[PDB]
Amino acid sequence: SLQYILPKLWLTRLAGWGASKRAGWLTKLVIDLFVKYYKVDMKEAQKPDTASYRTFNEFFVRPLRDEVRPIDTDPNVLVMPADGVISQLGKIEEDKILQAKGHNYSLEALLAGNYLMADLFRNGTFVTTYLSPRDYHRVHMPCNGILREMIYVPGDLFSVNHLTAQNVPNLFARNERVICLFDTEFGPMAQILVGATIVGSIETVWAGTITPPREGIIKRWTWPAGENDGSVALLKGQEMGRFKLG
Amino acid sequence: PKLWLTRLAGWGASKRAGWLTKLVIDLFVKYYKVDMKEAQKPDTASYRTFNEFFVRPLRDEVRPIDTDPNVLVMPADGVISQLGKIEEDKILQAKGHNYSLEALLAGNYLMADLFRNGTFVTTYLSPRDYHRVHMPCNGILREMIYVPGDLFSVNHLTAQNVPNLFARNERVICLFDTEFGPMAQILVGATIVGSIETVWAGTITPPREGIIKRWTWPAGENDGSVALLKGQEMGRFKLG
Amino acid sequence: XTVINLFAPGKVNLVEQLESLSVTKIGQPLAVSTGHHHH
Amino acid sequence: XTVINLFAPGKVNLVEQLESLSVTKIGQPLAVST
Repeated sequence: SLQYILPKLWLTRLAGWGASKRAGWLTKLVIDLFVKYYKVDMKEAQKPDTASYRTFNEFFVRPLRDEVRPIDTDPNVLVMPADGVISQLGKIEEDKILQAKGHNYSLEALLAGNYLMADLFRNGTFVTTYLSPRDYHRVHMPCNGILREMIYVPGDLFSVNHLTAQNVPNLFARNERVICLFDTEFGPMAQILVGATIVGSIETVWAGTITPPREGIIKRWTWPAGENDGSVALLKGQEMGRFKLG
Repeated sequence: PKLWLTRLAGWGASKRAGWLTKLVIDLFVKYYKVDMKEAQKPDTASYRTFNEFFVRPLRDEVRPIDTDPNVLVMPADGVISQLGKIEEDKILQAKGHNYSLEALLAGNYLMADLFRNGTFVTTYLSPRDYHRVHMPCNGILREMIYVPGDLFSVNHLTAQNVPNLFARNERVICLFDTEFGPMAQILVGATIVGSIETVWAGTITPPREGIIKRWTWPAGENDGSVALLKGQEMGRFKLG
Repeated sequence: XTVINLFAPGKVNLVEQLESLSVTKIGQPLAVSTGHHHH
Repeated sequence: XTVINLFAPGKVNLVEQLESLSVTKIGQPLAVST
């Protein structure tokens, strides 16, 4: 693995520069090569014409047709927040979360040493969903929630995939990420957006782009309980954030 | 490429290379003007590795500890970078660079709130200086936090120009109970001199596992408590 | 990339069919509440 | 490298002589209790 050798931050900035430029034919060419190599179902997209996208990023963050992702309306059901495949899921064994066969990671490591937040989730349940490059790169709410806390965590830009997940220790605990904590009818609920090499930009609908820039410090925002003025509520199935290049 | 250069220097500084070791130590002592008269072993030949020399002990007599129990004493040889009042959350780095108390403590809002409107002292250790760090006063160790970070150079130049330098560089935060309330002593690493130790835990870094780790200890009363005395060695910096 | 969810102890049961490499689509069932809600 | 101390509000006064680039030893006075 050139995972420890490669200058992952400069490659990510290069892709971000690239993916942000409005280059007509070269933009449609890279989008078209991309759609071919990765097998993107453009029939699911709101705009299936690869010509409709001013920049590569506009395409990466492309919206879907509403009807092709029906939201389970049963209020007893929490729904999947992202297109892709499950990496691992199940019980949080005290503090231990499963990364892969014979790689555990700390709940407190994942939450950037936040022992109070970790305490909410000790012996709870986790789900880790992997977004492949072909998949839709916006993230939706699993259920209704009031946003209470958001924490930006500086980190590495390791690649995320079956290979690195199986071989890089503490991958999700050391990669740049945004922790979002909501109050729900199911108690406290964390939804964590973990960046990777190239696809390193994280946004939320309430804050815009969190990263870049990369200022190298932990930043914490809080919001009040649902009752109060200035509270931010989201519904099951509603967009909360996305990943783009840069 | 600051991490690989730091590993290179650590490999270098750890090797027992007789004449090449004494040569680099001798060039070092000359260029930086090291007072070897203050050293326990003034003979540059006495040091098996460069690191043994970097972390060299001083003569017992030469750092007298002020005996007044209402005096807190300096914890490290070097020069004051900045010191004074913590303006709510804001700590002064240099002319037109402030940094957050919460940023420095890796988002630890409870610890930060103990020190809001408190006092800070930032001590710079130049390469010529003794590189062990001593207690400013008696304390019970309650909390230690390792914080992953960059390996920016620390000096007047970078302090004057790199935003949030001490809040983004790899470091070890140590929190004690004292007769003067809570007291934090923070060891911030840099390019080349990037290895941090404490007397109670050994080398914290390297290795660099990329995650925040937190250790706690009980209050002084309870069994398994760790106490240190004013002037006692608590930690050090070496290359690697 | 990746998205990680944390839920509190005894609050939800994950759909039993789901495993490593199971396909995910926005809106599909992920878990059922351990306590009964009604529309 | 660098060493940062934090003390609680109104618990110590720094010796007034100390300023940016002041020389430090290991026993020399840093602050006095209030």
